Amino acid sequence: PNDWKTIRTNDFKNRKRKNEPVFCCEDDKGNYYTMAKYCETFFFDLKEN
RNA sequence: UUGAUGUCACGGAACCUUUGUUGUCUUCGACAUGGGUA
Repeated sequence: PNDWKTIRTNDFKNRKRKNEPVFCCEDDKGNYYTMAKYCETFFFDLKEN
């Protein structure tokens, strides 16, 4: 995909437990892309003291 | 812009002295990546 925001989960590394999502993909050349990230980080409770 | 019976100024070489020098093998292997799980 051209947009990183449009990348969605396509598979699971451990299909038994429905965990560890993986987005398998391929490009024009002989390259295979495996992603093991599906959650970002949310910062909260900012401290000014 | 001179002064007058007296100007060798063609009477005088910008001349003389200082090294772009010194130092460097066109060489070559370990990663890259950030979480995910609970």
